[PDB]
Amino acid sequence: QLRKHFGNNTIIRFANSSGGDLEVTTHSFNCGGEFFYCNTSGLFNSTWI
Amino acid sequence: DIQMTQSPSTLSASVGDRVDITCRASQSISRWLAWYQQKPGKAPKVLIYEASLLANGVPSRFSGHFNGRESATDFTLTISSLQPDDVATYYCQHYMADPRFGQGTKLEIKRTVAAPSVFIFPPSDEQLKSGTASVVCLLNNFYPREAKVQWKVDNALQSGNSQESVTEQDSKDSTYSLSSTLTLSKADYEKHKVYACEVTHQGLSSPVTKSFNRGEC
Amino acid sequence: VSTVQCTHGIKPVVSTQLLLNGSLAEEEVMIRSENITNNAKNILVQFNTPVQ
Amino acid sequence: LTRDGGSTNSTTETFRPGGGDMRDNWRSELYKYKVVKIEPLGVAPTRCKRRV
Amino acid sequence: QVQLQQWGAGLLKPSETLSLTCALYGRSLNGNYWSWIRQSPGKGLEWIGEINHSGSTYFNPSFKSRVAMSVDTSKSQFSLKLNSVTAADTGIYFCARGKRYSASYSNYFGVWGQGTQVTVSSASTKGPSVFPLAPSSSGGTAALGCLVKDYFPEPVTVSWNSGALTSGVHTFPAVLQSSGLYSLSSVVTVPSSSLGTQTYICNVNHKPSNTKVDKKVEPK
Ligand SMILES: *[C@@H]1O[C@H](CO)[C@@H](O[C@@H]2O[C@H](CO)[C@@H](O[C@@H]3O[C@H](CO[C@H]4O[C@H](CO[C@H]5O[C@H](CO)[C@@H](O)[C@H](O)[C@@H]5O)[C@@H](O)[C@H](O[C@H]5O[C@H](CO)[C@@H](O)[C@H](O)[C@@H]5O)[C@@H]4O)[C@@H](O)[C@H](O[C@H]4O[C@H](CO)[C@@H](O)[C@H](O)[C@@H]4O)[C@@H]3O)[C@H](O)[C@H]2NC(C)=O)[C@H](O)[C@H]1NC(C)=O
Ligand SMILES: *[C@@H]1O[C@H](CO)[C@@H](O[C@@H]2O[C@H](CO)[C@@H](O[C@@H]3O[C@H](CO[C@H]4O[C@H](CO)[C@@H](O)[C@H](O)[C@@H]4O)[C@@H](O)[C@H](O[C@H]4O[C@H](CO)[C@@H](O)[C@H](O)[C@@H]4O)[C@@H]3O)[C@H](O)[C@H]2NC(C)=O)[C@H](O)[C@H]1NC(C)=O
Ligand SMILES: *[C@@H]1O[C@H](CO)[C@@H](O[C@@H]2O[C@H](CO)[C@@H](O[C@@H]3O[C@H](CO)[C@@H](O)[C@H](O)[C@@H]3O)[C@H](O)[C@H]2NC(C)=O)[C@H](O)[C@H]1NC(C)=O
Ligand SMILES: *[C@@H]1O[C@H](CO)[C@@H](O[C@@H]2O[C@H](CO)[C@@H](O[C@@H]3O[C@H](CO)[C@@H](O)[C@H](O)[C@@H]3O)[C@H](O)[C@H]2NC(C)=O)[C@H](O)[C@H]1NC(C)=O
Ligand SMILES: *[C@@H]1O[C@H](CO)[C@@H](O[C@@H]2O[C@H](CO)[C@@H](O[C@@H]3O[C@H](CO)[C@@H](O)[C@H](O)[C@@H]3O)[C@H](O)[C@H]2NC(C)=O)[C@H](O)[C@H]1NC(C)=O
Ligand SMILES: *[C@@H]1O[C@H](CO)[C@@H](O)[C@H](O)[C@H]1NC(C)=O
Repeated sequence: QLRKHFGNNTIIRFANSSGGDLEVTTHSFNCGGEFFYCNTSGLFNSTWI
Repeated sequence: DIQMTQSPSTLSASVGDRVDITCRASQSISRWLAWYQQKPGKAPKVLIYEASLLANGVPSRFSGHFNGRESATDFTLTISSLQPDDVATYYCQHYMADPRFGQGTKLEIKRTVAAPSVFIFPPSDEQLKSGTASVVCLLNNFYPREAKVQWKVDNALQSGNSQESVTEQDSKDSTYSLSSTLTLSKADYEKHKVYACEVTHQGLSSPVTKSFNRGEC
Repeated sequence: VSTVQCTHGIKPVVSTQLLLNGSLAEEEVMIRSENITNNAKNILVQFNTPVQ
Repeated sequence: LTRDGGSTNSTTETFRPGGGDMRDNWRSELYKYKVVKIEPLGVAPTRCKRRV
Repeated sequence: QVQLQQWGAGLLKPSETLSLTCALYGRSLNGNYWSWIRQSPGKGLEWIGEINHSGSTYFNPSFKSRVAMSVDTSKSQFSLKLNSVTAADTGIYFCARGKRYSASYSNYFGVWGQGTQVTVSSASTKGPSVFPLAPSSSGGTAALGCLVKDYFPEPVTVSWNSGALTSGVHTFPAVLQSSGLYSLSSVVTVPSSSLGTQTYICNVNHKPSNTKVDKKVEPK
């Protein structure tokens, strides 16, 4: 889908969140009554051609 | 408009030290900031943009930090291990609106003391024929910069009729060079028998004279 | 267009980077932006399948 | 997602997980819904007369 | 590969118009704004304004009353004009690449030209005298060099043996003399053995007068 908006030959890539507070840089969600901040850097580093 | 304040204004550290420079916007810039290195006498070069991303070709020791939130005002550039080449002037700049630079911060490197090798240049006759007969006396590759030079003609103390210039801090070894020129008319030069420069420094044990006597080659 | 007197049930989830337990897109991944040449505006991406 | 604004080579785009404002956790549902006020009174011509 | 070069007037008298040309290499102007920035030691850096391949512009408010910019997409060029110059317009001027069109918050300057120095004064050009600086014989491993004197405006430039000699050179920043004209020296540390083999030439150039000199040092 992003290829449609930005054009077919664009070398699209992901990267993790840059830096700053834990609350803005991470997944910041509640499970079961407990508050989790999780390091999503494992997901966002693919590159595409 | 939105204006940038840097701190500190001047900085020094030794090789292998961490160094931190800070920049503050006069009001919130969401993350639209960049940092530049300027060598003396050259165009600036970008290091960091969006407060935190590296430009291509930047050595990975450079880095940016800020609180990340969309209302930020306070930004930091951290040189995580300083090297002899990092001797330069550093500017932040926002691009929230019209681009405004901060006033710049200068970084000079701290090293061991090293005494000036002193050299004197007896004028070419082509220099004497100017009618402004002049002698150059020179301190090479020394540290710290805080040397001083005196001139003494017929060993009598000169004033005003001599002038100095000082290099950048050398990127290869953090030393400096300083030159002084004795200025005379050819008439005053042709009065006097002896031209002497004398050099004062922290790395010297005692002041060093070098001299030229009219009639020497 | 259809008129209705009430919405479907909407659940007040809270999270940052990924959207959780919300409604999936009908046929394909859909991507939405206010004005896509503006870097200050987030792209919202809605999936067709979940990812567990 | 947020797309970073490099003054860079134009062949590439880098996307980062955006953090985002709290609203987007349910703006992802309220995209389909609009609210309107009825204007039930209206006038139009025709050929009739009130009797007098 | 992507770069720019720039040139134009070096000396201006008060109330004249500055004009500077900037030329790209290795790309077209499309997809980016382009800007001029200037440096002066009393102010640090100032952004003047911006232009694009369409020739539309936007200007820093304090300059909009005196500035103009133009583009020539056929030559890969753009240019700056600044009316009614005063001594306060003295400085170094750089053209630089601005924001990219498809990213509305990207105005940080990735590539810069070599820059050009503008002096705004009534005083006339003068080309340098060049004097060789012979060694003395700390002695035995002394120094030799050249003194460049009474020229205006800056810059002069100095190099050794047609740029073939480089290591152990220093060249001093300029001195404002009693004449109001500039002077400086370039110098190199020498073993007295080298004096028996190298013909020590300083090249000296004063680009504002276009004076070019090759001058030999004498082993007195
Ligand atoms: C998608 O969204 C984007 C973002 O909104 C949008 O881009 C804007 O487009 C409009 C035109 O439609 C631009 O408006 C023109 O801007 C000229 C200069 O603007 C200055 O002020 C801007 C707005 O205010 C901010 O800045 C002021 C201080 O200036 C501050 O106090 C405010 O709080 C506020 O934060 C500002 O954004 C702008 O900064 C941009 O430009 C500089 C230079 O390129 C760059 O450094 C920044 O990074 C940023 O890109 C700048 O500071 C202005 O001259 C022009 O004037 C109009 O009026 C005159 C007559 O008076 C007319 O002759 C002329 O034709 C104009 O009509 C006008 O105001 C706006 O600047 C864009 N914003 C950005 C961030 O780029 C896209 O258009 C949207 N896309 C679509 C398809 O809709
Ligand atoms: C997005 O993705 C990137 C890439 O993975 C992540 O970047 C990594 O971030 C971590 C956390 O900041 C980095 O790890 C830290 O590195 C610091 C710098 O190390 C150098 O300097 C020190 C001090 O001079 C030397 O000791 C060291 O040898 C290096 O020369 C360290 O100071 C940190 O130390 C802390 O952690 C260690 C863990 O063992 C402890 O021993 C210490 O006591 C201390 O607590 C730490 O090591 C990592 O280097 C980065 N990687 C890269 C390649 O840059 C981003 O973090 C990520 N973003 C998010 C939000 O996750
Ligand atoms: C979020 O997760 C990332 C994982 O990528 C954390 O960053 C660092 O990731 C690198 C790999 O990219 C890890 O490398 C290892 O470092 C040790 C350092 O001594 C070295 O011995 C190993 O050979 C290897 O290089 C690194 O451990 C990891 N750093 C940390 C502190 O875990 C990132 O730190 C996480 N985010 C936050 C906010 O901590
Ligand atoms: C995206 O993130 C992953 C995980 O953080 C990165 O994967 C790691 O990439 C390196 C370099 O390509 C791999 O090679 C080498 O492995 C050996 C043995 O572990 C190690 O000694 C070397 O230092 C080096 O890391 C590494 O195996 C790989 N790790 C895993 C767990 O697969 C990846 O590089 C990131 N970037 C991209 C573009 O994918
Ligand atoms: C979502 O879909 C709608 C259409 O269903 C897209 O609407 C777009 O509306 C703009 C309005 O500015 C059109 O762009 C330009 O408008 C000016 C006049 O204002 C005109 O002179 C230009 O020639 C140009 O038409 C645009 O054509 C129209 N359609 C498209 C394909 O964008 C909207 O942009 C879509 N948004 C996203 C994020 O997909
Ligand atoms: C991009 O790819 C789509 C799907 O094949 C096609 O419809 C479109 O014409 C392509 N555009 C370009 C410029 O390649």
